[PDB]
Amino acid sequence: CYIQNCPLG
Ligand SMILES: [Cu+2]
Ligand SMILES: [N]
Repeated sequence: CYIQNCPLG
């Protein structure tokens, strides 16, 4: 999300 590049930010 900040380093786990999550989808649909
Ligand atoms: Cu991340
Ligand atoms: N997001």
